[PDB]
Amino acid sequence: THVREKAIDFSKPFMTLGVSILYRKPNGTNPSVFSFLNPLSPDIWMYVLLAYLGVSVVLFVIARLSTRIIGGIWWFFTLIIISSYTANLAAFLTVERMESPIDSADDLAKQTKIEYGAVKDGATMTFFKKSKISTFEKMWAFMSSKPSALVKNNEEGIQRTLTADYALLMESTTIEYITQRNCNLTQIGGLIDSKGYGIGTPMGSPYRDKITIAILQLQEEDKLHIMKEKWWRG
Amino acid sequence: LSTRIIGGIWWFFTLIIISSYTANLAAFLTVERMESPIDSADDLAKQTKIEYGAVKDGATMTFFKKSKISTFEKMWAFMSSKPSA
Amino acid sequence: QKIGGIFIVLAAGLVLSVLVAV
Repeated sequence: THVREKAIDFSKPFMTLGVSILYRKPNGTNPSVFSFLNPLSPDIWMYVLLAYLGVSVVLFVIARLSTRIIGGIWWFFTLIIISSYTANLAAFLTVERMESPIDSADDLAKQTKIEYGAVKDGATMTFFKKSKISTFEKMWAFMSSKPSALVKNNEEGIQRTLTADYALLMESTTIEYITQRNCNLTQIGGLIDSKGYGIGTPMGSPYRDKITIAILQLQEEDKLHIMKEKWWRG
Repeated sequence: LSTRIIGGIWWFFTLIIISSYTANLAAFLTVERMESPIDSADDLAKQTKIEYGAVKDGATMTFFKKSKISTFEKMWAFMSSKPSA
Repeated sequence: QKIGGIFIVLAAGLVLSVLVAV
């Protein structure tokens, strides 16, 4: 950063790493017929077949117009019943499907009812202070008002993510690390920012320029990507 | 009763099948398109999820440089905080 | 219920009896 550029010298980035979102997979499936009897109460689940038996019992009792009007009234109100519950079941499914997918980070700044918070004292909080996007400076105003979701540690945000609806907000490299090592926690969305990380040298280091040339050779030859595999995928 | 009750139950079962797929196809053809949605450029300033940007060194860049309305100066502080856009 | 009067209507329809003996 330019304050760190003025402070100390900097070679070309050894990695350009952003910040990204982390939340756990909720991991839901849909269980059988038990999830298929859902709009109606078990009383009516008895009442349906206890009404359905009666038509057959009076048709067998007749063996001892008639059937015309009877059968017309039965079909006539069977249609009413199935129209009511196909309306209720289709509108049940459609009010189900309209909720998803409102998980936006633009949707975070408006309200307090989702947790989403930085690793406090990281560069994440620095970036939220430095944020000039209205949504993320409103999230910054959210975090300033009351912390609500602010964690300080990596494991603290992991445990807040496992114990709440907590978007853990931290650097993308530690999220890659953890999601290689923990499949429940996953990176939600993509990067929040793209910013470069450099090697600190004294102010007035020609060592830094050698280090710059060596970084050019290294990332030309991808020797660091071996190190990327061995430290991020383990 | 070998055609009466049995054919009644199988007709009842295909009623289950067609009513279920009717509710499903209603809920699918409803949710497929639910949006007009957007036809206007301030909505770009509202969202933070979708790319939007002026050309650099143009009259659009100059206009957002001159913009003082908070939503289009938010587009300009976007384009100044990110010289991506 | 909401549909409760309709559930009464469904089973009301069974006792509707017309001439058969003659």
